[PDB]
Amino acid sequence: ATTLYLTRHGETKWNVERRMQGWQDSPLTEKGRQDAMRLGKRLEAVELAAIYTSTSGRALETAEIVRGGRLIPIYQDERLREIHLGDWEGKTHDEIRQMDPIAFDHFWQAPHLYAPQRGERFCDVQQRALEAVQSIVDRHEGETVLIVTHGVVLKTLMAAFKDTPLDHLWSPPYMYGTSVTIIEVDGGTFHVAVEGDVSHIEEVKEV
Repeated sequence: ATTLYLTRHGETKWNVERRMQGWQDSPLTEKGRQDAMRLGKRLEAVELAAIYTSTSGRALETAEIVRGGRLIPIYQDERLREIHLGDWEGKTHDEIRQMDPIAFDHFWQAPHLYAPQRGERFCDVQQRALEAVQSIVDRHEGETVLIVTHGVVLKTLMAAFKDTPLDHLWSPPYMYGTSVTIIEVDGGTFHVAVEGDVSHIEEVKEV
């Protein structure tokens, strides 16, 4: 019996510039911080026992804003990091299309076919993300917690819960920054109660 709130890091500078981050990072924009604060207000009534985040700067920064001074510990776990994108990190979509067009097409169109020389495949991410989630549940029986992570991680997790194949990884809804997803874990089963809700966000950008 555990309730899991899942969200994505707020808008960063590279998000705006359409630059892939991966394990690299960039600071939250003004909009990002605003959205993260809007989320913190939305959860002010929710009794969070803890907050888990990836070790990425943007994830941690989002988590601090949401906590907003409240007495809640923040734990960092590498298994919650966004997918490792090697050579693509720091580069724009056009720059990447110039480098490896086929792999780039697969990334977005045929996830199951994505197989880089340097970097993780979607299945590597799904496996470590699910382990982290299970470890969190194991430590919070009867409690409610918040998990601040990333886009691909969130998508691999929804795919696992909804029992869908990775080839359909990029299925709707789009996981916007600071969006709210709620998972109810009961009887050893993950039930998706809410997915990608953005009721608290003013201007929604597909970034």
